[PDB]
Amino acid sequence: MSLNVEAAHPFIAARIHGLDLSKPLSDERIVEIEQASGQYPVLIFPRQYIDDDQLLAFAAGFGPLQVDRRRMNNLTSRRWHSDASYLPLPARYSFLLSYIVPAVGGQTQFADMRAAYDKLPDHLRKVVEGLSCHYDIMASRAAAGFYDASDEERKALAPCIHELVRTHPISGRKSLYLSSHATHVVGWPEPEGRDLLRELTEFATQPQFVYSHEWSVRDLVMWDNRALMHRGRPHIPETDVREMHRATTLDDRTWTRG
Amino acid sequence: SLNVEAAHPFIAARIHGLDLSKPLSDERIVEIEQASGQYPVLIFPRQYIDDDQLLAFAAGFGPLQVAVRRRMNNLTSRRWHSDASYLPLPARYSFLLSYIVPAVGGQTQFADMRAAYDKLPDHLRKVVEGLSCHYDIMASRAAAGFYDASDEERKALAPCIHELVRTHPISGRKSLYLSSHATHVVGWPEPEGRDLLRELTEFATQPQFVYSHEWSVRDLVMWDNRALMHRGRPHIPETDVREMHRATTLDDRTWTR
Ligand SMILES: [Fe+2]
Ligand SMILES: [Fe+2]
Repeated sequence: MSLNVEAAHPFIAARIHGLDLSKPLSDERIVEIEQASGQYPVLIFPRQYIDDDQLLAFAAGFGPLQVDRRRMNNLTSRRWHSDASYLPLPARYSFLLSYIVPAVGGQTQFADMRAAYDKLPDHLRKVVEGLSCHYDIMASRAAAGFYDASDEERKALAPCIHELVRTHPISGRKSLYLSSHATHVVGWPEPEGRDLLRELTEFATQPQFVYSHEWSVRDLVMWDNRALMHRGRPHIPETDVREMHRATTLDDRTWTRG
Repeated sequence: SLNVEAAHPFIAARIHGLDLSKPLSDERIVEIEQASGQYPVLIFPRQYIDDDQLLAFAAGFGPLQVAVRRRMNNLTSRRWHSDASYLPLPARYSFLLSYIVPAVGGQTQFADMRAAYDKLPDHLRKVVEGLSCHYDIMASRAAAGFYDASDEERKALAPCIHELVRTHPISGRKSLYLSSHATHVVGWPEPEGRDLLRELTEFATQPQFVYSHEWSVRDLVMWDNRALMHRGRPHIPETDVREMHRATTLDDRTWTR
């Protein structure tokens, strides 16, 4: 590892200095970043004054790009979730580049699902092994108070199923596939499934599993949805402007770099 | 005078040396009521009293709630709530007398809604003052995955409204009326109301506001629903025996001793 890696948290997040992401990275550098993400699933590249084309070009090195509603997305993102876990093909890495940072609040917080899995009480460890869960965007929106959706969107975003205990392809780490999108456990009565997910979510978002990112202008933050949940925090006052540019890659295990 | 021993600096205290098998004097009931103004959780150790004596003790503090599902109650009790907040006339004090205590887990946890109100960030303090919330047992049961209810029960337990900021009649303390039964804010769009209650509930149940009661056999725990949320914790294994006898008084402010 020749990358200049500086831990921002002992195991969730790290800064990577000395990169100019306005230029395409070499293949060896992209691999190094992937390896660094296996240790720290949140990577912060400070002071990246890049435009959207360059942001998208950087993101596209790690997977295929994902191809009112501002109010809805703002409020639902305040709940712990993993990006696009409600899709059969969820997100791989997500990317957020800050343009304008509010003075108070507005953190993005990250919860380590590997650490949460590792620290589970023995009886919960035994219970989660081999389970699968239902993931349902319309149910999670309804829980946040949003009930309006076209029949086309409901069909296009029909609920799916994912295994609860994941194994990361880079690091081999086991982790919990928690998300606000997960409703209950496949093959279990709904109440017992909801209660298990309630208990796991409270456990996995205790402070020892959480890194709270205090944003700086032009931070590029890249996070691995395969190992995390994340959420946005309100900024105070809400009238302050907060401008973030986003890109998302999909976890297509058949995709290959060039 | 009352022998009060704090179990937590401001949430809970033990009261020693009382024999609750016999009726208490009026002066003694006033002493307990006033002490509950300081400590909303009161613990009476080693109360070997039968159900009649437990009910008579509870009846000194308000009128008893009459009844009108073990799986459902077991799972919903693990969520933070305030007893009978889904009724237009909610609970005053609840009472729990332990008979059989499991070795691992099974704590009852209590979150001080007065302390939570006191510590609110200024911007949240300003927002909550005049608010009201909808309280809806069928919605909270559905949120836990329970959808079966007769049309008769749905009518008998129809949603109601309570103020978000309470003022306690004994202590004058302000507190947040949080509960799993509360769905959203009256007169607000649902998403903004749900999000406020989410933020408040997370803030109000952080560890600095919580007392976790480790049960002892024949503990009689009396707690003031007007100032708290509470929840049960699973015991491990769930097959271990756990026996608790319960009584509930209603916050009927037309009632007098
Ligand atoms: Fe997100
Ligand atoms: Fe209760």
